[PDB]
Amino acid sequence: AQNPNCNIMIFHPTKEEFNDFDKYIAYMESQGAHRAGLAKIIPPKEWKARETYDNISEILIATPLQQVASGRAGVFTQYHKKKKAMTVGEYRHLANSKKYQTPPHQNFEDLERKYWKNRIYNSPIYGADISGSLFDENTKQWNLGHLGTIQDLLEKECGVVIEGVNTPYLYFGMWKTTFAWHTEDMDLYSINYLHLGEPKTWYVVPPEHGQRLERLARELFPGSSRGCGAFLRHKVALISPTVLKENGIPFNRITQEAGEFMVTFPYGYHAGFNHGFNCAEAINFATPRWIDYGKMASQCSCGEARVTFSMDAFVRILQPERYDLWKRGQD
Ligand SMILES: O=C(O)CNC(=O)C(=O)O
Ligand SMILES: [Mg+2]
Ligand code: NI
Ligand SMILES: [Zn+2]
Repeated sequence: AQNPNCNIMIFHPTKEEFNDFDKYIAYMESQGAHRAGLAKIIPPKEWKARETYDNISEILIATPLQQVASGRAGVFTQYHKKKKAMTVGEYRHLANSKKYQTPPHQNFEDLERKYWKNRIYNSPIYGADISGSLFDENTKQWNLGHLGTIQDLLEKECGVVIEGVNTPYLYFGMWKTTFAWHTEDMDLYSINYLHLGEPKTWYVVPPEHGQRLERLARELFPGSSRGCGAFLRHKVALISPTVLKENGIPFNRITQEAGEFMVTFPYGYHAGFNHGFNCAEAINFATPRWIDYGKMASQCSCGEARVTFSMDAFVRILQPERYDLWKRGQD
């Protein structure tokens, strides 16, 4: 068995290997990359996402979210308070202001220590889930707006034609902006490209050990667990690496820098934080190996998780027994 310790693997495809996206994901899995839940892909030196980032300031962040924490430093939840619209240029200036800017630090490990010590005492503002793309239309390799759609994959594997679309999303971050512990909708893959700015640190639990994380989360968040049998779908709970180590939960960590791709694999729980002003683009995708994970994915039916139009068909076709309860949660 390849990668039996479930380490995060880093890949350096050549320009030739960067042509066929599906083929390279299958290659990475042949080497055991999915066992970690997360992989890093460094593009060949010949590749670029677009020519420059000099003209992005007029993009609108219609609903910036202030991420307010409750709990203790290593075990907390966050809620998202809606703020007034602002442009990317306005948001960048805010991220760089004395109130929000990255503190002085020695290296990524010192910054990580400062994040876990001090995150809860601040409320950073995140531009999340903005439909759109920063890939040039002429970029033909690993262009996250030109991937094969999940609806086409389901149709190719299973024969059923379904409604829905699959488009990318932009994220504008600042110091301490935080992504809570989660797997993707329907335990899909994700791919994330860091277009510009400061790094993103990731934490990940191997898919084979995801239920260990869920059992810890039920212990640590006992009211939330009573409320919903899949409350991590709400995307609000944080648990630090120190707490994970104290409870014996297997995990790994890695820092993504600008110009790098990360892939999350089906049922790989992940969480993390941004180091400073940055912009990422991400989208979900599927492969044949996903189908069995989609059929088994948990679902939130309490009303909190509320998701895209296109998840309807995935539930309806892969999980018909759960469909009526889940749809009631959507309504
Ligand atoms: O970058 C972020 O805030 C969160 N991204 C992801 O969870 C992802 O790409 O799957
Ligand atoms: Mg612009
Ligand atoms: Ni994710
Ligand atoms: Zn729920």
